[PDB]
Amino acid sequence: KRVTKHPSLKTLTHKQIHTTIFVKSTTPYVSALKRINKFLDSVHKQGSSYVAVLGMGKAVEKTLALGCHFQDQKNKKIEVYTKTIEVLDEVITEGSDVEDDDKETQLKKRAVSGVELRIYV
Amino acid sequence: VRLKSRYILFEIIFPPTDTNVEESVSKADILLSHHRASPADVSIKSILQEIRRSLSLNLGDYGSAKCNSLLQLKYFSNKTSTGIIRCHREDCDLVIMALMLMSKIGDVDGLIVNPVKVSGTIKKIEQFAMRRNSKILNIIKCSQSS
Amino acid sequence: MLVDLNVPWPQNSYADKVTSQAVNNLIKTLSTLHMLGYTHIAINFTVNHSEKFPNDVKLLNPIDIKRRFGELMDRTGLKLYSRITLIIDDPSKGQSLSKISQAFDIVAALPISEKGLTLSTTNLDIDLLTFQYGSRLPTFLKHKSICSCVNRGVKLEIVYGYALRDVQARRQFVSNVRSVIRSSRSRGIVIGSGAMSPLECRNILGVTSLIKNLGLPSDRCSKAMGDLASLVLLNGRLRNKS
Amino acid sequence: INGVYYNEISRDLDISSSTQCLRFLKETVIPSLANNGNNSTSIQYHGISKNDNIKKSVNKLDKQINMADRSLGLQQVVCIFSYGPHIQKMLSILEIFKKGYIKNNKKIYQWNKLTSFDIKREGRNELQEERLKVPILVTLVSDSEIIDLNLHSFTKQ
Amino acid sequence: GSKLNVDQFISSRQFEVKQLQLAMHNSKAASSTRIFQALPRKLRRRTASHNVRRIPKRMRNRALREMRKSDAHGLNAKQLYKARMSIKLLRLASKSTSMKLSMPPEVTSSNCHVRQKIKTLKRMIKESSTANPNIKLLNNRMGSYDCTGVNELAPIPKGRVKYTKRQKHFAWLPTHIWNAKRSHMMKRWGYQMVWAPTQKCFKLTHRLGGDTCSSDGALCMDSSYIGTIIVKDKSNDSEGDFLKSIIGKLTAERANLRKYREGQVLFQGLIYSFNEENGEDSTKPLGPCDVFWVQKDTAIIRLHPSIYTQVFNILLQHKEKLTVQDCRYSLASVTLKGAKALESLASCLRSTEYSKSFEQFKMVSMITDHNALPQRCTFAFEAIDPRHLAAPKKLNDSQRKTVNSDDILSLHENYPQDEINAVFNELCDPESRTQSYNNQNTLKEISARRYKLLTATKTTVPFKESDDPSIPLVIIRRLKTRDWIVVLPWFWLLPLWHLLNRIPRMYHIGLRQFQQIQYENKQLYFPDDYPFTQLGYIENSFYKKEASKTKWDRKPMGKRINFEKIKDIHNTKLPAYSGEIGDFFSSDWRFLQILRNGIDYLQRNDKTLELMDGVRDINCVNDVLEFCKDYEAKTKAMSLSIEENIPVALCKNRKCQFRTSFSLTFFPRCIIAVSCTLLERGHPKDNARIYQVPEKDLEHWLQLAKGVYRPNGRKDHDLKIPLPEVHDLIGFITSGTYHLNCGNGMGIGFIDHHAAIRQPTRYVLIRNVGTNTYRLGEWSKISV
RNA sequence: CCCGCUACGGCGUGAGCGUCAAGGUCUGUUGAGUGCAAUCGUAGGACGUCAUUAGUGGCGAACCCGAUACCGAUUACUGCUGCUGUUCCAGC
RNA sequence: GUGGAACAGUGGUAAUUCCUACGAUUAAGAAACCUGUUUACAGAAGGAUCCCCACCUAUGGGCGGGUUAUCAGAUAUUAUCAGGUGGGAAAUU
Repeated sequence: KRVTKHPSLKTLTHKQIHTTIFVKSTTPYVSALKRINKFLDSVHKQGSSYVAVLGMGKAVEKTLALGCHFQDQKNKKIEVYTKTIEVLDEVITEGSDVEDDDKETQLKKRAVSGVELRIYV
Repeated sequence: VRLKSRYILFEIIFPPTDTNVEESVSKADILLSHHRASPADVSIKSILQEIRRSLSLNLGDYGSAKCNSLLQLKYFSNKTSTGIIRCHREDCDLVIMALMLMSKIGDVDGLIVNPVKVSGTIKKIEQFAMRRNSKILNIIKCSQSS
Repeated sequence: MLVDLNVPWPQNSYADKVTSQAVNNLIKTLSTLHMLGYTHIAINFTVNHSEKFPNDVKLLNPIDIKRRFGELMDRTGLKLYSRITLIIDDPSKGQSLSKISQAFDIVAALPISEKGLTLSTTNLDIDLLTFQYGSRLPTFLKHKSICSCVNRGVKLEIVYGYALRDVQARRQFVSNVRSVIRSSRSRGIVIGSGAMSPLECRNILGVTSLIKNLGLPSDRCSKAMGDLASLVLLNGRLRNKS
Repeated sequence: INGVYYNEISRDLDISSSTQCLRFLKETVIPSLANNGNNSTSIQYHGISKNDNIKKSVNKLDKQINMADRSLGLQQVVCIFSYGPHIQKMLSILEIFKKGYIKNNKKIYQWNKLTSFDIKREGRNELQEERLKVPILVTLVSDSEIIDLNLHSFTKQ
Repeated sequence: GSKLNVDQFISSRQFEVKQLQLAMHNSKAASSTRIFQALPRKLRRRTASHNVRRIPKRMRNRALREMRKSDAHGLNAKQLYKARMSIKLLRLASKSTSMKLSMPPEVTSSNCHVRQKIKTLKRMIKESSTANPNIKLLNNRMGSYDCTGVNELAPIPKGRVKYTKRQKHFAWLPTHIWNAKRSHMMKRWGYQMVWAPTQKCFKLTHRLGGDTCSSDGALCMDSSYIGTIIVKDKSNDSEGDFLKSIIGKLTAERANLRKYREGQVLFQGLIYSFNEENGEDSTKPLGPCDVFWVQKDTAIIRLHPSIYTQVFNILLQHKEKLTVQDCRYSLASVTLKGAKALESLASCLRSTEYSKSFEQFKMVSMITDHNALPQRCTFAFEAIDPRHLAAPKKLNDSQRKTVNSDDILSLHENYPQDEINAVFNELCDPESRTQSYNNQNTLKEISARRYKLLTATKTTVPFKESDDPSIPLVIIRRLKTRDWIVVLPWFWLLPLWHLLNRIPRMYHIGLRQFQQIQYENKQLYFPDDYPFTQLGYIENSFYKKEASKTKWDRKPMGKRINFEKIKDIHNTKLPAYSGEIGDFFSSDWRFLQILRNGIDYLQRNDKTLELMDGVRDINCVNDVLEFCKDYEAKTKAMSLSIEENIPVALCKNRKCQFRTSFSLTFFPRCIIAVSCTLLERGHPKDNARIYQVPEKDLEHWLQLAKGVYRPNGRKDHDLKIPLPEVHDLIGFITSGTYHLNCGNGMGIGFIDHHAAIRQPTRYVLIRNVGTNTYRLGEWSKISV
């Protein structure tokens, strides 16, 4: 059965967008270190307390590896929160020969547990 | 119109030559044992007079003539023993090789000079020095907390 | 990441026992090497070719990386390799390579003789060739003996630690190193720090400037210090393991 | 994998063996972060592997939040823990359990902790030895707001 | 040298860091710079030294004090009347368009006289003074009219009397002068659309309008060039029988879904031009298309302007029962893109009635997200003229700080079809858009109303159901291009458009920037990334070939790259051939299809293919290549306009089963669209060659994909790369730009489907222009 | 301005909104973006010009160089291209 | 009037010749320098198969309790890296 997915809700203000990284599964480690270090350099200009690191699914483990790096080697105070994430998925329900993407699309919700990780200055 | 002169950051490191005294094996502990202190008679003019004598006795006269065109010490403080030497982009090789062969000061011997950062601007060298000292404070704080 | 492969062991003969001051001096100078910043450490030991080799298996190496340096390996965050430079002058009391290559890792030689250079390029499957930069040039370097040996795989080594010894030795040092540079065709040049004291160690920026002003370009110097050094390390490692 | 280290101390562990590392987390890591002697807490330990059934583990968590005696005045804390790629499954068995609890007009007070193992491996290069840092999730859940455990290093949720 | 304590060390080093930071800040403060340089680089004004009004008001006092510290012509008897003629014409034109009446056609054409214009504008005022009838009297003060052409194409619009001969050859956007002050435009089609912003906005539009998460802004594109037609069935008042048939004739059975009838969502897809003369049907790939429906029967179709002229000609060919509606100067849309585009768009508009669509759009405007919403989001309502506000203000309710998918599904369940489709019926009909201009006021009038509110009573102008121009407003989602497009009448667009970027986080888009947005989202673009279609092939090949040939013959000898003498290109270098594959310039699909049919003829002739040695006996590669060079030398004398050479395969693979005389090029070759990402070092460029992985060297490229490098520690590709043969080519990258959202190189290529089913793995190598290196990558299928 | 305590103006949170002020900041910075002002060094291959004793050597420049971006005009130099004017030399 | 050589004036256009590789960090932004690998997900959200014990029925099977093995596109790799860096004039205002 053919089914496709969509990304998640990101309700963000003017100040939340420049201090939050969303870690993918294809995100490299040292790339994430450089981006969160640039966020720690720019958070004084943004003027907020923490830098947020959010992950869901396969990235979560290596997302936690980010919290395993800056807590010990750079003495940063981190906060770990476990959240739920709703994801809408378009699925095909059987009811000529048409193209595979041109079928009946029905929305179905699917919940995934994820990790938010706040890093202080 | 402007001039393209390069700046060189150097740091004075004292090797702990103590044959009868034991040693502790750690990272930030040996950073403490090498980054101890500068001695009393260290100033801008003393380092300049020593490096000009090393430039004379090591590299000669006409090489010293090429090096001493813009050979100045722009910023130096004895509390941290880090200094910035202005030079040309062509004779930067000659200035770094003169910094390498620095053997001793006329008052205090037993020291090495570490050239760390070279750039054509001093503002990015200061930004690199603040980040490097921040990493030193990170290593010190990691060994101090545990 | 950098490789420094020319730190000497304070002992010349097996009859002489290493004192407690020399071990502490070696610990101080290797900690000074880690202080300025180096990844690989391959400490060297001098063996004369006129010396009679012992018929032992686990006693060929008086270095003992495991019992002494095994703590500093865990604490500091580095590693140690063992290597031997062979002071070979005449073909007598020798021709044994199948036993000394298995215990140690990197096999180097020090020819000071005219026929010694030929027997080193001919019948010695060694890693590095070292010349005495302290003393005078042996006879003359030519392209014929060097180019036939560099193309085989053996690299020529320059010791920038021998330059910080005396004032008069610096002139003979430059006269030897520039001859090695013009004879080497700027390809097989591996450089190493021959420091016996912690007061004679330098960093990459000064040594690169030194080798740049002595006559090697900036591409070949840094490319050598990375690639050729870490290649001859696995050359010794595959001569050990395989 | 050449060796597993915890808190820069040499340990005899295997990452492919789940039982030994879960017993090492149960016996060594949790007494190193929480002390049950000097207070009146009833701590129920549970570890989660990636082969565990979600419904059965939630039903096991449905009995550990009401296991100790209610007359003795003991506050009941469930210490759930995992390490590495099993943690995600833990998260499901975490949050679905929360989905099994907030519908009855009640609350879970939650404390999170992130520590790590450091494992050594040989690289694709022989002389290059690689370090990998494996994360550990430790979550203490309870129905009480204030717990007398030494939980200053945790994260209130 | 003496050992010190730990606390004294960290205190001294922290004091040194603080001293260096204070010294850097003191040097930055002692550097003699103006407060004019204190502005950001986007807002820096060169003329701010002349007049102070460009500077912010907080900073203008310091600008005045530092500016104080730092410190009717000769005209003959004829040119005076020549200057007064224009001033009198402007005054009479202002009074005529302002008082009561519309524009005469003789002033619009502007090709006879100016004294007749003066006499006509004098006569209309006298006829309004002496009599009430015989007057084409308007409905407003501002000179707005109804440029709607029923059953025919819309002519050249009237516009303004002063700027009339400037509209003689090419027409204008409604925001022409506004965009002209702030952007670079190019004259390509009959309009003059923007091409690129004046300030550099490559990475800026890439980060704010792109698919990146850090997109704190809004990007607006003037898309008035996209032409729409409205079709309605005049034959029957009941269900639409001929509408489904004409949709199935204009498009394939790909956009004629029952789902698109029920859920009425707009769909963008591929249209192909049909031609049925007598018993024969010839189908050619035409281009892009946007189809939208109103519940069963009426349809708006919008697409590219030359394709719009061609579709309008084909639709006017068969116009027997249904009534067509051309809308070139009465309806246009603008495109918003980003994360805060919905917030700025809801900031620009206000409500005139409590309805459901306002509640849906205001909840959509707060989530700051695009793809979490469903496929159908087509909202429509009645709103106020945005000249009432004239200030950057946002309106947001309390809402208890909660955003979930349950409310999104609740808005998905309840959709107000009746009012939204009534707004659609208002915008399709010419009578309702004419009735919309019944209360349009001048800026003087709205300033007077704002002064009346400031005198009586807040920064607003209230709504009146009797004497305020309630407009129809439609905001819809466009799916594959990931952007929100909002459509509105022609003269209403500018009061909406001027208030948009006065929100301080909203910038404008150029056509090169729109190409960058389509390149970032793995999407496609018609003038550049569509080479298969007729017009795309003609325009792209002709313009890029002539431009590159003019640049190549323009450069002197020995400074440019020399395409004639390049050694070591392929293994076993073929005789009478020393250059690169095809012409060195823009994509030679003719060369590719002749070489593909040559390799197909070699495979049909024998089980293997030989390497080397009126049409000569084809037995190897160079006999095909000499025929290619001869056909290129023949088509350099006479241009080719007969047929196409490369269609797509994605419509052919599903149903037609991609099935393929002394023939070398009669039956064309079909392609699928791919997007290949670089795994090796390097970046692609435009017109890049796309080759197969060799089957003898497949394990070497698999080892390079896993890992192989020198023992230093960093990646190595300075190795003996094995060169494959010439005939291993499978495609062309048209758009090559370094992809910043991935950190690697992206190339949009088009590969053969038979070649795609040849290899079991998706590993395909790329080669640049005039560069002899080969770079492996992996492709993903583009279903556009 | 909404929630809880208290009730004469009060107090605690929302990483909520609107107005006002502040020489607190502007790498909020641009398919180069510095601000005591970076725009590098070297090796190999391809092409062009000029000089050779065996075949190789030298050169790819002159003017000049950002600091918000755009475009017009002017000035400094090399090469190509079209036109015009002058001088010299012949085919009859 | 023509062809060649030289000079002068104006109009138009171009300028690192192009490509390739290398240039220290668990202290992960030190070849001089900048940007990027941030719209988080393996239909692993009551996941699938399987072990032991007890129950009911029998031609299939299901439930409860306990520890826990296998699996998540190239059976692999969590810790690397890519691209660019001066112009007609940027000088003149």
